[PDB]
Amino acid sequence: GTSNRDWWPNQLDLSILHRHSSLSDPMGKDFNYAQAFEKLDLAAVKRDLHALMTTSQDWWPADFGHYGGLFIRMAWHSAGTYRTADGRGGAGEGQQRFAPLNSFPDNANLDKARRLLWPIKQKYGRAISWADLLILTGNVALESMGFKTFGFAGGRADTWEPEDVYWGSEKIWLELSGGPNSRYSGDRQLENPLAAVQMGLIYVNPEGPDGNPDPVAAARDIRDTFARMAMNDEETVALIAGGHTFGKTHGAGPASNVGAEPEAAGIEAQGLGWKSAYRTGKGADAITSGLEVTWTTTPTQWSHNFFENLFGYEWELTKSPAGAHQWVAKGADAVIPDAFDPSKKHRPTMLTTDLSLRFDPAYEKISRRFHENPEQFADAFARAWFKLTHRDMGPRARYLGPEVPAEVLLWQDPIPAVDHPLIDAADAAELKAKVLASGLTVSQLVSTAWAAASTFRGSDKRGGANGARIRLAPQKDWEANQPEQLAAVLETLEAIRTAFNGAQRGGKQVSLADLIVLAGCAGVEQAAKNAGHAVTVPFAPGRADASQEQTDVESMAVLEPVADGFRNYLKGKYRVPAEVLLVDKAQLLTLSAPEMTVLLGGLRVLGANVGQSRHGVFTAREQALTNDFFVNLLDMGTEWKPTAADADVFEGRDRATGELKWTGTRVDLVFGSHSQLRALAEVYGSADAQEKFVRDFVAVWNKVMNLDRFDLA
Amino acid sequence: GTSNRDWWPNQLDLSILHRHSSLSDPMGKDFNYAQAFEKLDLAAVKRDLHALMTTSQDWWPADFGHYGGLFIRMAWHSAGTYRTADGRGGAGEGQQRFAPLNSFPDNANLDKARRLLWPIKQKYGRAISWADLLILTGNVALESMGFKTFGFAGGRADTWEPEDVYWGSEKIWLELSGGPNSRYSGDRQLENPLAAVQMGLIYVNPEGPDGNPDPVAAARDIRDTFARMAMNDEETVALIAGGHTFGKTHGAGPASNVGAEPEAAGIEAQGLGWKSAYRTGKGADAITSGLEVTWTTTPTQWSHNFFENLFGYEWELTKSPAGAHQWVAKGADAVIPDAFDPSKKHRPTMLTTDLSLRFDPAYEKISRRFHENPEQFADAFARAWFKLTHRDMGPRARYLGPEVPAEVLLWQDPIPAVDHPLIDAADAAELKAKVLASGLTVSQLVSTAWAAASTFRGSDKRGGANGARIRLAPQKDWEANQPEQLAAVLETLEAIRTAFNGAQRGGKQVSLADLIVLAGCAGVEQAAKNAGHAVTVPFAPGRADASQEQTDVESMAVLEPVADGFRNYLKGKYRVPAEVLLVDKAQLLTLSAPEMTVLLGGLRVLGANVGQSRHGVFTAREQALTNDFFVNLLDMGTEWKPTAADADVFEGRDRATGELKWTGTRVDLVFGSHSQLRALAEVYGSADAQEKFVRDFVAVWNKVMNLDRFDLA
Ligand code: HEM
Ligand code: HEM
Ligand SMILES: [Cl-]
Ligand SMILES: [Cl-]
Ligand code: NA
Ligand code: NA
Repeated sequence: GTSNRDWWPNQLDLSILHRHSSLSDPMGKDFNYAQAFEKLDLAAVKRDLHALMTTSQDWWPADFGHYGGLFIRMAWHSAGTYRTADGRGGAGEGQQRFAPLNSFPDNANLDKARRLLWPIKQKYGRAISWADLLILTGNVALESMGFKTFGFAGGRADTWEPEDVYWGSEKIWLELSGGPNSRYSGDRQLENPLAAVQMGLIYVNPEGPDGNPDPVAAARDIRDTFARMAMNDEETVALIAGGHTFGKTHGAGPASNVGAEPEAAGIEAQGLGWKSAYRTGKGADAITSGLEVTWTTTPTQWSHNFFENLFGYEWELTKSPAGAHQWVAKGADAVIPDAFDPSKKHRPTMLTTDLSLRFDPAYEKISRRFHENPEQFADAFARAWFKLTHRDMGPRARYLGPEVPAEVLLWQDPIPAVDHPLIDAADAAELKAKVLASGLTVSQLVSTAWAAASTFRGSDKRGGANGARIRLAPQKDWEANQPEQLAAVLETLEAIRTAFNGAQRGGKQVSLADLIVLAGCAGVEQAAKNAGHAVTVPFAPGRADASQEQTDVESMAVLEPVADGFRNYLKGKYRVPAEVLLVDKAQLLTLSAPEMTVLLGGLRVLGANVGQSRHGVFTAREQALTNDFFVNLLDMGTEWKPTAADADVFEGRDRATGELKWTGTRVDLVFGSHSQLRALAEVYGSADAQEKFVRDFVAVWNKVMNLDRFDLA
Repeated sequence: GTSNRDWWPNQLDLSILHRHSSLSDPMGKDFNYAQAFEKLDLAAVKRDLHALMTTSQDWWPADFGHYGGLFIRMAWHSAGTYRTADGRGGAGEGQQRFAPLNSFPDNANLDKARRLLWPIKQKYGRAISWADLLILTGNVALESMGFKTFGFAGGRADTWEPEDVYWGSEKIWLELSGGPNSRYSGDRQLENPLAAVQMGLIYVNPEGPDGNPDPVAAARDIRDTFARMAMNDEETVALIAGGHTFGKTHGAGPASNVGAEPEAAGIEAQGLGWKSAYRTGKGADAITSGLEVTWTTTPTQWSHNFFENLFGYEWELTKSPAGAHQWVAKGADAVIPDAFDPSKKHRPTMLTTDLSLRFDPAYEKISRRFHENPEQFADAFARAWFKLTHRDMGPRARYLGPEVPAEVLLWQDPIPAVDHPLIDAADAAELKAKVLASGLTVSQLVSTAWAAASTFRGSDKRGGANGARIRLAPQKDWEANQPEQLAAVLETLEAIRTAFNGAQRGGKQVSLADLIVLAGCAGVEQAAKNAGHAVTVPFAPGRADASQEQTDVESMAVLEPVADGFRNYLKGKYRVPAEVLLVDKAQLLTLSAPEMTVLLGGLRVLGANVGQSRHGVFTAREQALTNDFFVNLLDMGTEWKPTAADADVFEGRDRATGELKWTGTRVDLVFGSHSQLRALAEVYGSADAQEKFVRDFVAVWNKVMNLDRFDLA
């Protein structure tokens, strides 16, 4: 069946904005997962998980009689797809159970892990999501094997279809670099937003870069991919060495024995994959990665044996039974237990990427300190495990249950608690009047609030206007934010704030985070008034102001908009066309297509463009809230052509006289070109639509202002 | 970006069930198009359309000063995609304005026609849909040119995204038959459900079959495609000769001058396509099809000149200026006006497919009758034009506005008016109890109601339980409907009906159509009670009983289910896997994936399978409404293998003992295989889900019972 994608493989895809509809969700429209989880008997679920660790099933027998290592790897892979560049991937949506991640080669035999958890899932039902279950099982695995975790939060609601993530352009699983769709260029530079080295891997290749078994060069890949997953050197060494304290790899025979991944398997496989023709196909004969390495002398117990082995032996290159590159300890005795036969022992072995922890000079120093101070190792691994498994959960207000750690961590982008009465409706009216009397213009107020609120992304629930981080480094210096203009607005608003707060009694005060938002609302109200409409814009107080010391400047950098079609902004020239970047931004903002459309058309006429660009400003009454963008965009009286100087800027001329009427970018004109977007533009550009336009605009403005308001959930 | 469809091009596609979400719709949740249309000033719209017909725009000048022919072609193409096999295509959703139809080669330059209508669309806004406007425009064209139409109904609500239709498997536009993805086999047999001869055409190739200019052979393609669009010989001749009374074709120069179709064009083209480098690119220089034929001596006026020319000349094969095969009148004078130069005239010309109407012996008889009796022609054309443009609109109850024809036509599948009081809630209770006391079983009651209601398809809004056509030919003899079993049920129900109606006063009576549905309701309630659960299944009376004489048996044939996964039924062996046919059925029933899942699981355990097959009956308490299908399907204690006899039937055996527990088809086991459907099955298979399962099952049962109830809209 030939599809629209087949005919026009480069037209824009809007289906990403309409995922996760109430249509595909089996739960009712009023289901609230937080409320269900809060009633779960978490202690009961943990008991069951503890029992499961040593209840071996014959269809995938437990190594050493204990599933703990398999489960830790399942949890680490669940979390391990996370990229800081867009916040996509991670454990927070349980996406390991859907395509493509359920069939990524690095996720081989994790299908067995998840199927082992079905009886507990079934027993507790909607009160524990798959997403939370995958992480909780990893924690219980650690605890059962003697490692005290730092804590656990529930609240990851399940999702019901695949997320649309760009995992790369390669058309071959595991393709090495330099191909027609290479994710590398230059001096081993990984393309943004990717955080893994090959299609179908979590982070790096365990044999070494493109399969070359050089621990030093592997270390560079480890550092880069881990930093693109929000982890620094200390955290990276702690996580790899901590994880490889447990369990083993699987490579008992040639890989050619392993059959189709789950999404390719026959219907009789009932959702499992990688069926192996090698001997019994499981247990002692398992093939997962193709490597055959067991790290410690007690693989089912927390120990300090990883760094004792790493440093206590010299290492020789060898091959696994499947032909993969790995390392064996020179002159060692057979001290490592076999997973199934008590009469067999094995020499210590390591992966290339484990040896990175010793032969990279920066890692070596941390590794040595961990070897000499095992309590430092344990603490670091516990903290890092918590961060790994919660990094995509968003503000601490979303954390549920009795095991949430009290300690506030910097990577959580913490917001102080509010400890004073909030402003009421009369106070809001008084503050809006002050803002409008100060001389701040509609353009300035809308631009500033937009800048503050639109850093939110629903992928990891970072960003938004709570915190007033727009006043701090680095947001106050971002080019998209117009630093000089922004400074002048913030000085004015800070003076309003100070004057209001200083006149109060009874502890009442307004945050700058709330005032920025409130001021934007006043601009929208004033713009409606300019167009002859009496409109009230909803506002919810309660934001607090974070400090600079609570704002990690390096972690904030990934939130910088380098493309923001809602302000007609593009920081540089990119290979991806700007309308694709607009839809990507709309997805991160949680906007539907109708919402994106109404929002952009209104922001254009309110003066929200960076630099006051006239691109897309299709009105003679700027700063008035009208549907003029749509009416003028769709006027067949205007003909459009790309300019000679710049093919991504277009001129709109009167068709009869040739006179220049407007200019526009690709983001502006896509609304008059794409057949679905133009159908939406036509509704808002119709003669019966002015009031609809206004009311839909206020709704989506308010939505954006509230995106991070999990304190009101 | 590599997608799941790239990796697993044969996995099942569920996204067709989640189109049309509230996410993609710009109108509010409460928007009701019928209420908007009912207050449209339809007379004022028509006056504006009438003025438009002779108001030429210089960016697409009007032929002969009149856009009427262009607009008739536009309307005919909007309607002309309809296929009776699945009811897909047609004018009823305005899909001409979306991909791919907006860019079908046969739709070339209808982008200009739609653009001409934007000022009118814009003026009347949400009170006239694009879908309705396209048809209305063709009617006003006809009327302005002196043709009396049969009438017009509004009510086609706009849609906001492309429908997923299988248009064929060819990967090249207009590919000739016989290629690697040929839609023909055997002796020129077109594959179901297609109704056109080449990818990107409406019906046939105007040059002749695969370009061979033989009118006799062309006639065969015309008859077959038009029959597959629900038109017979009389209607086919009336429509082709009627349409070609007006306007002209466009082929002024070589086709290589014409550029990209709209979906491929640059963003500056603002939704238009086919831009032509030939001279002025428009008007006198237009190229659309590549043919250059003008049929009559008055192309802007209704006449009987088409048949006067067809029969009053002999015809010679020639070529257009673009090199296409066409025909010219031997020895003729230049009597046809030129479209732009009043000093030029032309000889009469014809397409190959026009000459079919004289050289096919069956068409020739009708064409001669039309020639000698042009009043017969006019009436046939007007009726056929109404049918063409309304054939996918559904029951007459959906027809809106002041020009609906009063005449009831057989093709409407008409439902008699109800002229008596309806049963009330207490009557419904009395009838349910009588049904249950008669000895009819849950299985019989469920199966019969299912059979009656599930003929509905949302593609053309035909079928459903209204009418009680299950008791008539041909439904009563369809194999899926289990004719002998069905006859026994209907006799019992008819006795109940007769007794209840004979005891009433005041004219109150119950239809058999209502009673069939009510009796199914009683079966579902009794199945719930069998499982220990008291529920009331909603029921809405007001169906009426149609007669045999009001039922076209040949038109009803396309509604026969040859595949119905909800009854585990496949009439024969098909190339398309059965799970794909289940999702197709679910789409036609308007079901989401969750709805499909719950419904199937419940039908399995109620005894709804055809023939009482045990396939998928994963319960030891058949006729009790439980979630046993899901609990048993998902139990990892059971291992599944295809049988030796039949690779599409699977045995579920105890994993430890080998004992046979169940048998299943592909339709049953896809719910334990596909990663999205398994996620759904897991919710209903959970230990907390019994209440949920029952409530969702009752809800989707009731939805199916009401699919054709546009009297309650
Ligand atoms: C450079 C990063 C890493 C690389 C290249 C890597 C590589 C791998 C490979 C190849 C296996 C074998 C899979 C198989 O054949 O069964 C594996 C196993 C495992 N990894 Fe890692 N790993 C990395 C980081 C992590 C991290 C951060 C953790 C957890 C904190 C982790 C925990 C585990 C555990 C517990 C196992 C054993 C699984 C079993 O017992 O079944 N590893 N690792
Ligand atoms: C065998 C069936 C048919 C064939 C192969 C066919 C073919 C065509 C072609 C090739 C053109 C010229 C396109 C262009 O170059 O502009 C066209 C024009 C047109 N056809 Fe048909 N047609 C068929 C049936 C119909 C039917 C059923 C109607 C309406 C009742 C219709 C009404 C029109 C009109 C009015 C035009 C003139 C358009 C203009 O003036 O711009 N045709 N036909
Ligand atoms: Cl994701
Ligand atoms: Cl359709
Ligand atoms: Na994420
Ligand atoms: Na249809």
